[PDB]
Amino acid sequence: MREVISIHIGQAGVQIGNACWELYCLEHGIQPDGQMPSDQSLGGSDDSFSTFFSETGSGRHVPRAVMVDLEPTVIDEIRTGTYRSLFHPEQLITGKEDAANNYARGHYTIGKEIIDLTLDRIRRLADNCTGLQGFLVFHSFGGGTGSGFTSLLMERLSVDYGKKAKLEFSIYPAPQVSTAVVEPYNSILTTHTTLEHSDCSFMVDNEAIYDICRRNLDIERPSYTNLNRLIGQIVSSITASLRFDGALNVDLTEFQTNLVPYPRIHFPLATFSPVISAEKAYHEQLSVAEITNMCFEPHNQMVKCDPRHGKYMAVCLLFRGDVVPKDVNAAIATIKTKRSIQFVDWCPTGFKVGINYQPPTVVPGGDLAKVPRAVCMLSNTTAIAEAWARLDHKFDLMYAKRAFVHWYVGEGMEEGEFSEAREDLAALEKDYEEVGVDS
Amino acid sequence: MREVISIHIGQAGVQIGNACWELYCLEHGIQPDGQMSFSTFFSETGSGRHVPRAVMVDLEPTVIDEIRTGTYRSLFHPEQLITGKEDAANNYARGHYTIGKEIIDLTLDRIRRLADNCTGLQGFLVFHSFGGGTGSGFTSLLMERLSVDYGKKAKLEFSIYPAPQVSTAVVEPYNSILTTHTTLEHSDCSFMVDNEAIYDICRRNLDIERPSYTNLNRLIGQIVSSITASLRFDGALNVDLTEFQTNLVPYPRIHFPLATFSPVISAEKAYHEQLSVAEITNMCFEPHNQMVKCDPRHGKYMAVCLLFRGDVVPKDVNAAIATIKTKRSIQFVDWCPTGFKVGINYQPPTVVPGGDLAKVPRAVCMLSNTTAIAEAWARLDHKFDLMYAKRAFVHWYVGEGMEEGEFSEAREDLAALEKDYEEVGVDS
Amino acid sequence: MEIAFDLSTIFTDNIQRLTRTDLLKYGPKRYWAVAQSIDCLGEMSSKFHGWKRVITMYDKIVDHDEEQTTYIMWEKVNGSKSILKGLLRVGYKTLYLTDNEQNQYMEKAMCILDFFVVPTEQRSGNGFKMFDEMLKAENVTVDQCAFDKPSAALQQFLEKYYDRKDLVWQSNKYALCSNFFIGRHPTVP
Amino acid sequence: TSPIGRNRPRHDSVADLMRQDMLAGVRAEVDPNSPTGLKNARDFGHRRIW
Amino acid sequence: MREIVHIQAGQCGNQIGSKFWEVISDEHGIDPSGQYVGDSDLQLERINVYYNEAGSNKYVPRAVLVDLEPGTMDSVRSGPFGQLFRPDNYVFGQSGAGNNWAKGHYTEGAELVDNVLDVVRKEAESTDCLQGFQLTHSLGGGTGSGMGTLLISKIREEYPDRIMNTFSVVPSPKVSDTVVEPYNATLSVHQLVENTDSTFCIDNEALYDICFRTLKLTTPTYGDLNHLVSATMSGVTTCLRFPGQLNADLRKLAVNMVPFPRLHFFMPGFAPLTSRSNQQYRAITVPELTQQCFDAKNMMAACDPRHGRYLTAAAIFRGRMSMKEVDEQMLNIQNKNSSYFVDWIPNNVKTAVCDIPPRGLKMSATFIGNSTAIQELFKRISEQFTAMFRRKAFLHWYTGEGMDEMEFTEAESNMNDLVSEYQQYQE
Amino acid sequence: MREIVHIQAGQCGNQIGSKFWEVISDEHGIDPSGQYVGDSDLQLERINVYYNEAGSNKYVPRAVLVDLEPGTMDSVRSGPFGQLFRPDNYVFGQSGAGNNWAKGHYTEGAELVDNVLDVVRKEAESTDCLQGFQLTHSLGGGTGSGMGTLLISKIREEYPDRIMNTFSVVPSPKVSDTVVEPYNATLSVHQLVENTDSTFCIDNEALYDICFRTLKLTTPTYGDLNHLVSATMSGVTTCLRFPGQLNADLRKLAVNMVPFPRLHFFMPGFAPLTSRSNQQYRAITVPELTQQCFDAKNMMAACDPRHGRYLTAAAIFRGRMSMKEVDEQMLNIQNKNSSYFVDWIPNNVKTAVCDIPPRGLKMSATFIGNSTAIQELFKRISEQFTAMFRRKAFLHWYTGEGMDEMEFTEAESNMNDLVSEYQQYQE
Ligand SMILES: Nc1nc2c(ncn2[C@@H]2O[C@H](COP(=O)(O)CP(=O)(O)OP(=O)(O)O)[C@@H](O)[C@H]2O)c(=O)[nH]1
Ligand SMILES: Nc1nc2c(ncn2[C@@H]2O[C@H](COP(=O)(O)OP(=O)(O)OP(=O)(O)O)[C@@H](O)[C@H]2O)c(=O)[nH]1
Repeated sequence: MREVISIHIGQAGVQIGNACWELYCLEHGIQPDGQMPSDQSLGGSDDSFSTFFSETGSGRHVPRAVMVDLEPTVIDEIRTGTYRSLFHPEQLITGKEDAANNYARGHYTIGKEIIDLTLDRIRRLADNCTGLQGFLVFHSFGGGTGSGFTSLLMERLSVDYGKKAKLEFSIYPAPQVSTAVVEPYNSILTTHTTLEHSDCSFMVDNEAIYDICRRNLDIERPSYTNLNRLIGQIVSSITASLRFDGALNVDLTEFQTNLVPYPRIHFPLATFSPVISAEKAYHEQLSVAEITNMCFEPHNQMVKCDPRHGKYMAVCLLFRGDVVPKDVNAAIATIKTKRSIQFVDWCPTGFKVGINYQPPTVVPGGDLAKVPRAVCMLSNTTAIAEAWARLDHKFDLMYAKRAFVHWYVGEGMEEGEFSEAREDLAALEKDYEEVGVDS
Repeated sequence: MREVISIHIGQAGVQIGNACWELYCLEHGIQPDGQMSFSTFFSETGSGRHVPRAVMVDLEPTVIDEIRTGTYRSLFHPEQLITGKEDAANNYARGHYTIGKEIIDLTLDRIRRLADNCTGLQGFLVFHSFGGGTGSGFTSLLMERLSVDYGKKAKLEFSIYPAPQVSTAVVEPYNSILTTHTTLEHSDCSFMVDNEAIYDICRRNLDIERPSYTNLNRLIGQIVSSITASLRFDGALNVDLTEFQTNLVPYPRIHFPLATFSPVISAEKAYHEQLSVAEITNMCFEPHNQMVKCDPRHGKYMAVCLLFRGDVVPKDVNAAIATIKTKRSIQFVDWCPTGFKVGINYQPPTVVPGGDLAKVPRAVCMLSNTTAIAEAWARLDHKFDLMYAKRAFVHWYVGEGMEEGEFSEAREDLAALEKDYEEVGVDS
Repeated sequence: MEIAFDLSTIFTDNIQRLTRTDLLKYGPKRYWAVAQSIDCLGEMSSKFHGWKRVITMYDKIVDHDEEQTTYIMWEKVNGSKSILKGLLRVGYKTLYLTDNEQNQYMEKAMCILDFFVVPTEQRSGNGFKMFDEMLKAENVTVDQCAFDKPSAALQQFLEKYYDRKDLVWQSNKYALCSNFFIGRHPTVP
Repeated sequence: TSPIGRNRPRHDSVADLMRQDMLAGVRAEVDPNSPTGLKNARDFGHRRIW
Repeated sequence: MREIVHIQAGQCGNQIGSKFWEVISDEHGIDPSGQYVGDSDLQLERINVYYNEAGSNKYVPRAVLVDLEPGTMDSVRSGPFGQLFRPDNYVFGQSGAGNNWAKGHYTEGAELVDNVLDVVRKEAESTDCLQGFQLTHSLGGGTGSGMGTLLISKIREEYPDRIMNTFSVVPSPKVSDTVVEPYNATLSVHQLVENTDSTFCIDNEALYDICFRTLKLTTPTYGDLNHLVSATMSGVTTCLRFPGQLNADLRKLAVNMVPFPRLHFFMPGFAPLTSRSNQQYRAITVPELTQQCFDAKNMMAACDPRHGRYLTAAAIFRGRMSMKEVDEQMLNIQNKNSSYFVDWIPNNVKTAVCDIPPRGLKMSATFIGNSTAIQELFKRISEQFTAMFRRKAFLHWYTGEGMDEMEFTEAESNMNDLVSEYQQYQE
Repeated sequence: MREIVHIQAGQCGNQIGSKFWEVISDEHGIDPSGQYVGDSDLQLERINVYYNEAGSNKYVPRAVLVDLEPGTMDSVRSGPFGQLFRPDNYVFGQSGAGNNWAKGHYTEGAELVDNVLDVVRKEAESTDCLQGFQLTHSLGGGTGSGMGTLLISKIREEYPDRIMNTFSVVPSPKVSDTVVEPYNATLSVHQLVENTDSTFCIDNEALYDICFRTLKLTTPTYGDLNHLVSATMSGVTTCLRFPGQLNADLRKLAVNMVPFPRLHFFMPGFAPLTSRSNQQYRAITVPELTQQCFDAKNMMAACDPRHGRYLTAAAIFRGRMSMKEVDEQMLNIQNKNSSYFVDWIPNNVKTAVCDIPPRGLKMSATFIGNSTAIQELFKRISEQFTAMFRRKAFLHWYTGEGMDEMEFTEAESNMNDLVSEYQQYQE
């Protein structure tokens, strides 16, 4: 039984998890109140819904999720919302004061008060599951809770479980669109925990998805709900292989083996290619070749970076729906023939292809058109070093004058931790620079 | 075929009886007016009414008047609702020698009339409270008369034990010490219950901030229904009252089991919990789940009775018992290699509308005879010694026919019982 | 397949409607035949369909939170012997439905939870009689019912006796007919 | 309401296990549109070539 | 000509007997209403062994149902085969023994054994030539154990020379569900050793292990265990009711199996036990049945035969099979497992082949092993008995019924001799 | 008399094995439920080569299905011929090897190799006279490429004299879909060289090219490729199951085609492969079958035989035919293509003519080719391995399971040694 525990931390993580679990409930035929009306589905595809949802004696299904936040506004919004009766009441963990957009508050001060309860709930979830595949961590780099509490929790998870896969999806700060004034500090500090205790960290930018929504979905004023829906589509595409059967499956271990060359090079990009409005899908064939070609366009990446200035190392194409492997082979052939898409010389084959026979599930009220096939390209490219460089430059400008250091040193953090994290991210940038040099 | 008589004495016993009979009416489908297996608790009249086999006796007529004016006006037999003129006023002597004698004859006549109407009488169910005056003295007198009259018939009495700290009367230790003598010589199986422990259960498991007496009485009624379900619901591994006593009571004086109901959980949390047999069996043995304010870990178990209900499979029970016996904290006496008496039933517990309990698919009532109950008697010994070193209210007792030597005799008897538990809890 | 009781002395018709109240009245203690027949039919359906568990049980039906009804087809064999022909368990449920053009609906619809015929007793028009008896019993048409993961065979059977094909599959693994004339959509497409 | 009898304790699974002649050995067909159906048709099924 | 009287005592015995009668009626084609709905003339050839003739093509079992509690008796009456038994054979008391051997033997069973014998004698003297009696009970209970031993003594006094069989369920610590069951078991073994011709020890833990490992039953019930015991019972007495290439009745088995008068405790078994998945992919042949009968995991007793030496063995095959194959299989078993067989007995296995297989089965084999490993169950029971008797743990209940403490000492000492005697012939 | 034990490892191996058993059951008239429904007595005469029996006209394949991922086991069981295999033969672990040779060869598959060897042995001594083993796996994965080689080494240790045939799907750059597959292929080639009697190298790109240009398949899925591979499987071993004028078993082919111990890497093929359009436009005679077998387009390995002279060739014909035609066709192929065959070997082609063609085909021929062009696939694999290992691209995943870089260098050196050995006989 292939089954995975998902953790949603902070406001961004919890709000993303709302859309993710809505998508999971839609995919597995589970009502928002936890009931599964399809009586035959319980006796049929047992391994399908067992990945994300548990089961009780009354027939209800409880998601294997722990949503934790240091302030109870968003969690209470869940408890008063449509899915109030879906999640286990003890799996929604709250504090009373947030981290106040501070890494130190979320890590030491307010973190340590409920880190024990969060670990207890996670351990209770893990004991119930028999085939734990890994962990899905949702948080935000620039937040206080989603940075500090995530840093505090990832190390404890690593020292408790260990060999389990810790795949974390995070909202990386955008180069220009920033909703916080001290988010470079939080992101620099959480770089340490996302580099060591994580296994495959997926970065996401808000501006990149805003541009994707504008260009493809033809919406000029989008919001957080659309971004969360797209990230939920990405995570569902990633985890489709565990819960559904298809030719050429790719599980988490295969994913990490193929896409992570070196221990520190585990920061892939992310792009759900067939994103298009309903008014445009009628005029498109949406074949394998074109949805594979849209993957490598810089306008489709969900990190505000230019892949042309770098070199791809490993690419994981997770197709789903009506897909035959010969079309995929032709698609990689055409991509390799392209001179603009430059790979490294030490990776003769850099495409790890996974195919699933379950087509993407369309959420009612969403802006995503119904498509026969979909692909979730997930590349380990060196172009993310430029986003790291932008963040490092912002941090250097903020830290030159010691702009907000007192806020961090007044909550148990030492002033040298900023320098340590800065040096760590500089070392990561140097590693990404020295991995791309031709041999 | 298998009939049992239930007697409720005092305010606490009578209100617990109200809860119990509401639960039984819900279980058997009997309407509150008596109109409609049931032969255990109810006697069917020729016209179709079902009347409980219960005698409600209390010197104070207030609560019985509440019954006679409430929803269950038509349920009980009017002559079975026995009242006096004035209560014992928290006085053991008043309820034993002074006011108890006024209606002891009528109570015994009603009990005899009930017993003669049933051919398969199994035992008695006496509900009362130690701390009261009626429920202590009158229960002592009535139960001694019942032991004289019947004898071999089982006498299973459910008592509300005084809490270690929570109290509603200043003379509770005196009455409890006085009734310790009678509850040890006449009763065949005495289940003492603590109000404070049920308050803790309602606060923690059920997440109730301000529980009332209704909730406590509902849990006690659930316990009694679980105990007596083997006599009226068919299931594998039936446990008779005599079988219950034989398996649970090792020595003539060691007949004070605990009581608990593990699948007590809030309604919202019930739908998100598996509530498997192993889980409920594990949480039966939780120290904070017992309904007496004592720590079972300090004492050593001597005999445990597990009365499972609902959807239960014997293999799951055996696996749960093996897991329990593997645990080091759950310690049994060496001279009881097989400490578990397992009973299963096919009838799941019924849910009272407006109650704090949810509709669990399976339930279990763990009834442990353990030495850890001696802590409560030690607490009452300390209270009685403090209150008797100066003779705070002994004059109220000696002015109602009771003699000064009764207090010393009762204290010696309870000390001897505590010593018996101390000397039986040791290993061979 | 075969039950060792004369079901004619209990059941009034060859296809008897067994609601939850009927099953509670016909307890296994004194009416073991009906409960054993229901459990046997459910086990046979689960074994045929390859399911790892039985979804149609008398105990599971009686203790369910919401009322359900069961249809059993039998025939006379001997003085104390009867043969079981098919199973049909249905009930009313609330469904979160989504029609064409992503229109969101939330209406009470009747579900066909289980509909099975013994493999050696299939064909010969079996099952159609039970389904018609059900529809006449509670005046429900196919236009207002729901199918739980319609099998290829039910997809054809309904195609070849109600001509109702090209069904739409809801997100809850339910397939309904294209007749969404119920209206009052909670959410605009 | 009324007490409810249970039929699960009466089940005799061994009776069907002894009768080997009573084994069916017939499985239902998978849904072609289901992902298992596509897998069966493509990875395990093949098109006639001669 | 070889009629058998069947008596069921207690809930365990009553349920096992009900399952046994259902199995037998299936074998002989007896309609649950009591009619004959068979399809062969061999079923009616020797139907008189277990059933009486009611005239109008109705066959009432020769069974006496006894219990001190009417609840189990009513449950039997309300079952699928409730109408099979004659109503006058139902012998129910007022209240159960309450897991008390003294209650079930000295008082409550004492004022009921008279009514029990008044119908046991009626069934016995209504037969052409009685072959013996068979009892089903549980040693751990009060009613079953105590009343079964009392009735055993009464019948043995009344019928000294007939064969007295008992199918007694032996308690084990692994599936214990009673606090005072070792007392009842120790008190029962005293009478079982002295007043029985063959006692087939059966254990619930072994039946659970079989149903979990071999049959791979996810959720076993008492129906499954009773069906296994019923299949063993039907296999034991199958040469009486059907023709065979090598017949062996109860007395033949007793002569060939017991070396000494009190060594009559056996481990039963069944050969064709196969899982649902492996039913089609397994070839049911004589060799396979042989190694499954002699497999340690297939024994219906907790004790492992590899911890002792076999005194005698008996495998009763059912179905058409060559005698050469059976003989060579037994020779192979003797040679391979020579360390587990006593060397002072030249040949240990008493084989028997029956022509009629069980319904739905191509061939079958019922195993009966007389091994010194049986002493393990009694050693465990004696350990528990001594542990509780060192402190007089629950003896006031037994002394209240008139039985004195001296009886417990005699029962333990006498049962300790039984353990030593099996250990005497174990090397 | 000459039984064959079949082993399936990995997803590709399991799917190819399912297709192979489907084709064999088609040839032997075996119902997908295991029953025999063949219309000819020839099919059942030597069904023991590939099938055991369960008595009631039911045959179970002598196949061992293994995969560390239980999902593939469930997919196989749910296939069209899923219930044909014995449930005990399914051996699975907890999770897949994750495309890691180190995992499957040292920890994850090494835990399960003991159970795999146990079941393989239980099948092996169940045979009257075992001939050898045949294994289906993929060299580009973790489970197949690693654990199958470990099992190959263990089997060769246990049975040094029995034949060992492997049908390995070697990776190719054109249709590559795994990043770390060069490492697995290079590590597996050493074991394949050391512990195999005849390796039939199969390539996905070659199969796709065949399906696209010969059969003119518009959408060739994995089923078509598996069917072609399975047709080769059935053609190779046809003389062990049916009579013919000139019979050649696996030992005969190994003797003919292996001049030196390490040169046992072959190229499969199939004669009657033709498009649906040209079914009636072509006559399936011996010259046409010979030409298409020796054509470079029809061969199932990506390497071009035109760049390498054949060492030995083996065309195993089927169906009724004349052996004058066959001999003269082989002589014509030898003569007209004298530059494509080694001169120091006077005769390179070995022929075998079974008398039973595949169902639906009048006559068929399976080509096996020990050409020197095999060095091309390993040249490409070694190029990819060197490019990746120059910078240790993904070496930490392998070193985290206990592997070493010296192991990688040794494997690369030995694989280049095999390439040089094949090149030595070129000119
Ligand atoms: N194999 C079986 N064991 C059973 C069955 N019913 C009970 N038992 C076991 O029997 C043991 C206790 O035996 P009983 O319940 O018969 C006690 P008994 O009725 O003989 O005496 P009383 O309790 O005095 O009525 C204990 O191991 C039960 O788990 C059954 O149907 N099959
Ligand atoms: N995509 C997406 N991003 C979000 C969402 N909510 C917040 N963010 C981003 O999250 C970043 C960090 O802010 P928060 O996530 O609120 O921080 P936090 O983790 O809640 O920490 P505290 O401020 O201490 O509560 C901001 O820059 C937002 O742009 C959301 O629902 N979706």
